[PDB]
Amino acid sequence: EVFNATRFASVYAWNRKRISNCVADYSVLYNSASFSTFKCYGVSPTKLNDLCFTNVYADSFVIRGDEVRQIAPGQTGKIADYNYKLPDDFTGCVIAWNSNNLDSKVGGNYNYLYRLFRKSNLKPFERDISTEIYQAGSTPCNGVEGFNCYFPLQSYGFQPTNGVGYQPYRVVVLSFELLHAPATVCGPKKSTN
Amino acid sequence: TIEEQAKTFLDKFNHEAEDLFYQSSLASWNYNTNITEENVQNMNNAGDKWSAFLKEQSTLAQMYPLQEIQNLTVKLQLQALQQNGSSVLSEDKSKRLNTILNTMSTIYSTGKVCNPDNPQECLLLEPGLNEIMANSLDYNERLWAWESWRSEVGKQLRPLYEEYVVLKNEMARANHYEDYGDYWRGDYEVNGVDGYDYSRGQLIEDVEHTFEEIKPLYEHLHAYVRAKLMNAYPSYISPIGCLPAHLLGDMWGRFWTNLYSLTVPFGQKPNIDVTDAMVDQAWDAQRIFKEAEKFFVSVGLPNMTQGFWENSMLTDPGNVQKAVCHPTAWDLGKGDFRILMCTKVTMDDFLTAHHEMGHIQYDMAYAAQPFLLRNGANEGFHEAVGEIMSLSAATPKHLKSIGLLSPDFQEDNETEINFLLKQALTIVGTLPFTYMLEKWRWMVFKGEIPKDQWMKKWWEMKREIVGVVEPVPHDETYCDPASLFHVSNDYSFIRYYTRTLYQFQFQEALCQAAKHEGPLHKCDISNSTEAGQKLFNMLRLGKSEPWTLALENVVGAKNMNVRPLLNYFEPLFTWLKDQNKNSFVGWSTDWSPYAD
Amino acid sequence: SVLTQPPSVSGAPGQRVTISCTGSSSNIGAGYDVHWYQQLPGTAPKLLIYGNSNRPSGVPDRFSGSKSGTSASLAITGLQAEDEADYYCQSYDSSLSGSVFGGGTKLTVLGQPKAAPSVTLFPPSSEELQANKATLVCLISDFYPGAVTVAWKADSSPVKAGVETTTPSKQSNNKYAASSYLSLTPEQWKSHRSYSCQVTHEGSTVEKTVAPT
Amino acid sequence: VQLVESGAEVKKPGSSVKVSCKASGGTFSSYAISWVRQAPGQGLEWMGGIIPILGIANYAQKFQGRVTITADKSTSTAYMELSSLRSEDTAVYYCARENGYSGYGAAANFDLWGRGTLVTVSSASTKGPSVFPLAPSSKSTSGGTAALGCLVKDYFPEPVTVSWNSGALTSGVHTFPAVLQSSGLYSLSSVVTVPSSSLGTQTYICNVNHKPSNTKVDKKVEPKSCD
Ligand SMILES: *[C@@H]1O[C@H](CO)[C@@H](O)[C@H](O)[C@H]1NC(C)=O
Ligand SMILES: *[C@@H]1O[C@H](CO)[C@@H](O)[C@H](O)[C@H]1NC(C)=O
Ligand SMILES: *[C@@H]1O[C@H](CO)[C@@H](O)[C@H](O)[C@H]1NC(C)=O
Ligand SMILES: *[C@@H]1O[C@H](CO)[C@@H](O)[C@H](O)[C@H]1NC(C)=O
Ligand SMILES: [Zn+2]
Repeated sequence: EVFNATRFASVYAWNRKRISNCVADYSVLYNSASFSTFKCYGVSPTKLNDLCFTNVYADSFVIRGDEVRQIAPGQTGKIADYNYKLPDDFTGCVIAWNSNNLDSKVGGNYNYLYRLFRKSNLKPFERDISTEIYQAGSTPCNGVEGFNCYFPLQSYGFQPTNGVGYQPYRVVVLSFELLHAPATVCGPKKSTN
Repeated sequence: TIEEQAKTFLDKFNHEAEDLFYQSSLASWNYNTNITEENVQNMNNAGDKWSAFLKEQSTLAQMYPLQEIQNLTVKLQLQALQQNGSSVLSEDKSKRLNTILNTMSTIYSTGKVCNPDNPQECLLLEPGLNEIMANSLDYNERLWAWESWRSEVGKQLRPLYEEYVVLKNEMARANHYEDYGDYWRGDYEVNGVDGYDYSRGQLIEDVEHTFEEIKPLYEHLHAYVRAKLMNAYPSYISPIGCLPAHLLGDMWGRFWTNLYSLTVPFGQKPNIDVTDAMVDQAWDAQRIFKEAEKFFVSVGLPNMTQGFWENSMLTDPGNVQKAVCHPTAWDLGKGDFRILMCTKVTMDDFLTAHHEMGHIQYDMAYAAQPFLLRNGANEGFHEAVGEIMSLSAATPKHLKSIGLLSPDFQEDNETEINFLLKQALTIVGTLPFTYMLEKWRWMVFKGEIPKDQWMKKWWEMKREIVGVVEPVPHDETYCDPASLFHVSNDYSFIRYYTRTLYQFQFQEALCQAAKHEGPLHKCDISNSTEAGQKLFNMLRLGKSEPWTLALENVVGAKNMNVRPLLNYFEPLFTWLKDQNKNSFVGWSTDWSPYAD
Repeated sequence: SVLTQPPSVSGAPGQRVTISCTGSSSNIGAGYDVHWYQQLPGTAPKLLIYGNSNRPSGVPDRFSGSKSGTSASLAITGLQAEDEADYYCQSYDSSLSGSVFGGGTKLTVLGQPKAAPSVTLFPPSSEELQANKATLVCLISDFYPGAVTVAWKADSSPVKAGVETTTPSKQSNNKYAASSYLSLTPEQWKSHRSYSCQVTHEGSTVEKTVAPT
Repeated sequence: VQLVESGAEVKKPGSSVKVSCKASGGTFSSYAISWVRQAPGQGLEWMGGIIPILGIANYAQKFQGRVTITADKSTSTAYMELSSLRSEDTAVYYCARENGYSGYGAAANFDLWGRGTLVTVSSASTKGPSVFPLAPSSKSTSGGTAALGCLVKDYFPEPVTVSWNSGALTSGVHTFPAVLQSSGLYSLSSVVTVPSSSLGTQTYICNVNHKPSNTKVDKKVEPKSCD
């Protein structure tokens, strides 16, 4: 239901899922032959099922086609520093694919939002839902669309008739946790013949 | 501070104009496809809201100062956003030029001049008057078609064109300029960089400097066609005066390719053609875009995205819906690129299939750039980089290696000169027309010539610059120069002199590193991946770098020169000097056919 | 739905009363903050504490909120005369794609003494009989508290049709009053001999009868 | 600031409801506005939240495409439209305000709420009410105090008030609430206590005011002669 649902969330308030008291198999997520890009840092993509971890943190949101290269540790920009920062010790595993026939429609689908302005930087793994008007000048505006005051939250431009580098890409990241706790969720031993 | 406050103001326009230009271009896409009564309401609603958003952001940007930021990428775009135009005047003068612009676009569209013998059988202008003037072999037919065309429409358009010049001079006077001619010269001006400044006093200096060497080439080909028109019309054309006004091929005298079939110097050798090779293959429009896409990837240019093949006009599905043909590009944004082509199995459709395709390749350069990094100070860069690949596809060497042209056709000393004179009717023939049309408008906007001397000064420069003669003298009540496509819709004309000098500087800079030390008319860019890297490096610049800094690393010159123009027609320059032994070169200003 | 709450909790006026909120590992245990609200029966709910770390303006400091892993807790000190409301859990759920509230707990011990009731039976008038209906009313007043079981009889069988009981409201002298209707028709109203409404209150059964003829 | 909403409103099972949300002052065109409902019997649900600046809708997956919420920037008001009503729509809606913040949680909180709109729907729609007088008998009065009043039947909708002598009687009045019926209707009562010496000199007249139906029935009360 995280992958296939009726609709998704935005980047300023994304879906947070915790996998506990479960068991899974990462072999069906590799032989799907339906994902566009697949990056998996910190661990090899084919030898992550044998090693066991404690918790799995999965976040799901939408992003454009030209910003899929920004989900990586060690760069600056507009989305990766104001919505979701990536730390240096990031052992996550990002999976992205194109589903332009469901999250977009004719006439202009503007249901998903994003944050453009921010006062300063933010700590990684932190959500920002502040809808306050970012003041640019030195005078207060008291919530008006006048001078030296602009709204940080802006709308998308998703259209299903676009090209390849600007389509709504369903991107998910699977991060692992390492603490003083036994193994909880982990791929077990494959049933051989 | 000012650095972080200006960043939030620029990107808000980058994320808002990308949606305003997307819906306005969407209203123009359905307007050209299925002509209804409701699609024109979407264009007027999105057209008025786009003009209202430009005049609202211009009044807000006037409060911000200018002389405190040292960055170059913000200063060049702040002058583009502070372009009020029609909003500098009051509410009475702002609507007055909108009505005369809609009146100018309606009368020039349905141009209907027809017979005095009967008021019923009448023909339209486009494509009505373009086909009869192209296929014509009589002298009395073209003389009547030129006199009647400026007979009925020349009376009504003059009192409206005399009013169109006062509103354009008053708009530039309130825009902190002298006249309307400085508004066109101010677009080519740069600011911020040192040692590469371009003022307006030097724009008239270099244009007059290059005209003193092209005119010797122009007066040599003017005597060549004068030596060819004497044998066809011995009682109408004399080799002493000038060429008539109705014998310029077309009506306006822009393209001189209509006289190519009647000025053949060697009729015993067959010319190259693609129509005879496309009937045995059933060459469709999908094969046109496929073989042209294979030519662009083999040189270093990237591919085209999948969004181009989804929404693109390929052919007209019968006669159920009406679709007008005009080749133009539409920058929708966010990786959306459309085209409008009504393909036919002809000879001229193959040249425009690769020309307009180069516009899309230039539109895909700034794909990762916002709305404020569009084309630079001149709009001639789109036509320059789009026609250099069409000339590389029209050579017999490219058609032979692709598997279409027959290898038995040799290149002797009789079929290679015909290819040089064919391209001179569209490129060299418009160079003297550009100096005459622009300098007449650059002096009428100031006001040193009265209203009773606009026509007399117009006919005086047409005998010394371009060298044409008139069969009937016209008084000041006629309006001749307001029948062009660019003057009727307030378009620019400096771009035509730049696209003619940049199309040959790019033809020599792409095969100079491809170990092609041969002639310039045999240059080709096939199988050269290193030449495509240095070319694509400056297509993604846009308005961040001036034009004088982009061509420094390409051709090695700060200003434009005609040295590639003098070297491309070097076999043509040796062919014009050995044939003119008995014909007089030049023209006379006191010659007239009505004085005999 | 995904958030459950106890139906009722007991406490004493002067000790510490704690409440517990349990959900899933995707709405409260994932990392989202919890918000507690107070639903007073008769006014709009307001904000009490957000994030379990800050204090809004206008709220006393006696409320304490904490998050112990996957469950949130609310602890109060001292029961005043305004805690007769309901406490809810609000937390952002990702499976529901929005905010979802909890069940709600009622905070009341016991405050209703007893008393002696007094009933009044009124037969329908003459103008009501031609309207093709019969409304047998049975008014009860001056009793405490407002928990009366109303039953009807016709001297031969109990009436289990058309019986209605209204909720009692507080009077001006700290008493309660209610009424019970019986929807009948005048065709059978004259055939039976008598009618009565029998009620009980802590065993006290008062019976009053009328006669149409 | 304060948010003021409309009062009680009733409709038909299958019609559309049109309520509003008014704002007193400012700080309405800068923060998100959501709608929180509450029904007696279950918990509190959340339909959706609307941003007034960009005009973007954000509903939940539990509610289908049957309710639309719009906003206005000229007068700073919000409207609610909901058609095809069902039998479980008898609840109250609230016009709430959201104030986001920063932190690891970052949950949507409701710091400012509205007044409330009681939107109930059922059968037995508005018709003409019928009031019946009530008179004491010789057996019902044993001392110097008699009980009498007026009974209101087949009235709709709420709220309906009952006045005694145009408000001239204050001591001894008691207004009984309504009750749901099997047909979806209500019934109330109003009795007074007067001494027996004033039954033959001063009269008691009940006046019912039903402002949604605009019916004012003025009936006479007389003691019975047979008992
Ligand atoms: C164009 O408009 C006409 C108007 O009747 C309509 O019938 C037709 O379907 C439209 N075509 C497209 C492709 O929308
Ligand atoms: C001015 O700022 C822009 C963007 O902030 C930057 O690209 C440019 O290099 C700056 N100018 C100078 C001279 O550093
Ligand atoms: C575009 O060209 C590149 C390079 O040859 C190739 O890898 C890619 O598959 C092509 N794409 C399409 C849609 O033809
Ligand atoms: C490049 O050379 C190869 C081999 O001769 C040829 O097949 C191909 O057509 C050439 N490319 C172009 C664009 O002509
Ligand atoms: Zn073009």
